[PDB]
Amino acid sequence: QGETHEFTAEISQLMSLIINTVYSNKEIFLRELISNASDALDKIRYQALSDPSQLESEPELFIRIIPQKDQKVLEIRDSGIGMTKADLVNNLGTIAKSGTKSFMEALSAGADVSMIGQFGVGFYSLFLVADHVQVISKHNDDEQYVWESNAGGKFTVTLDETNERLGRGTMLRLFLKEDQLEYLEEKRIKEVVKKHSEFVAYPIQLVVTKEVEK
Repeated sequence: QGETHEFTAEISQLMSLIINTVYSNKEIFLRELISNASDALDKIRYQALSDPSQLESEPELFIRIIPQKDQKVLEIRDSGIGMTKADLVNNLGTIAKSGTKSFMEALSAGADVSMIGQFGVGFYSLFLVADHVQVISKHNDDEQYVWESNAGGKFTVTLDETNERLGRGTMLRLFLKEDQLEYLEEKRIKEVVKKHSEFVAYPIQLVVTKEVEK
């Protein structure tokens, strides 16, 4: 049962600018997505200070980076607060009109793309390196859902009957552009994390797949 919705026009505008830009420091996407993961983790930690049972759906607080080399997919998972079905539609497809408009005006004046997070729309920096995204999310109030976008004017939201259970939190699945496959490599990911994400209150875990040889 796929629900199709329309992006706020300005968000569609910004996605087109980002997916097409030749900006040369694309690695900042990972900084922005780790920062958003950290924010989501802050929110569940805040709720858990009042009500520790909110953590029972996934007791550990983490950010986890999972390259899927054969799929040409980079996954970025957190155990933050998650998004309900109603959220995903709102947080990603509709709200942040203000930040997107302000950021585009800043771009026209000369702003560096790397300041995208100062406008609150750093999520959309993922289109620097990906041409398609799935956002899998699980909030304590709700079932697990998948939100999906190709940087065009529409997105879908579907009950998640095909991905691993998250317990609680959000996983972005970035379908990388053909010239951006360096962000599947352990050494490259580590470099970017260490350079840009030193001040993060949660462990940043890197999942690496190695052949056992003798």
